[PDB]
Amino acid sequence: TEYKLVVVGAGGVGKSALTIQLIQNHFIEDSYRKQVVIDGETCLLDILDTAGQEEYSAMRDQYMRTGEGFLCVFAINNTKSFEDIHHYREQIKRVKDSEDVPMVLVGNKCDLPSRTVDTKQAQDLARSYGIPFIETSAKTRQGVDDAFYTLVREIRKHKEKMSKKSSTIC
Ligand SMILES: Nc1nc2c(ncn2[C@@H]2O[C@H](COP(=O)(O)OP(=O)(O)O)[C@@H](O)[C@H]2O)c(=O)[nH]1
Ligand SMILES: *C/C=C(/C)CC/C=C(\C)CCC=C(C)C
Repeated sequence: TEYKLVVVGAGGVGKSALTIQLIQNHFIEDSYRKQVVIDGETCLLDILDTAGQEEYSAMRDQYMRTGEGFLCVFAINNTKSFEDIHHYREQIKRVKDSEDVPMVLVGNKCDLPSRTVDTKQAQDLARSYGIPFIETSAKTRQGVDDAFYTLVREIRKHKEKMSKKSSTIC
């Protein structure tokens, strides 16, 4: 089953470090296909890190149109990046013309000792949007698989609910 995952969020939150951790297992390509088993389903993940494409209107429009699920990433040490989440969610909702888009809120760099965003205010925001919240470190790999696999589960849920031989001569 093919799932198209898009990683969005402010410059510097660890969107690239997260994608590279998931794919290559350590801490210039945009889009990558990785094959994985999740809850016993054989999955082909098409993952776009939006770091390069975000600044181009037509690219942004296109990855929001074709994207099936969105990791919305902020850094727990960057309040501005937490405030930016609502802008990303509002763009994705407008481009899809939908209220029901698979999304996971991700608070990255949880390995840092220097937090400026309370877990509670992130938990409250996720609840207000009706979406899962995951704390990750691309550095230590904490929560990384959980964050991507949760988003696959959200796309799976969305498809589960979303759901003639003819004659040419006659
Ligand atoms: N300590 C720590 N640093 C991180 C983490 N993720 C990314 N970084 C660093 O933060 C910076 C921005 O990462 P990058 O993946 O390029 O950000 P992007 O612009 O969102 O792709 C880089 O210097 C990374 O090494 C993390 O989980 N913990
Ligand atoms: C759907 C209509 C047709 C253009 C073809 C109908 C088939 C014909 C004339 C012959 C069929 C042959 C047998 C039933 C033996």
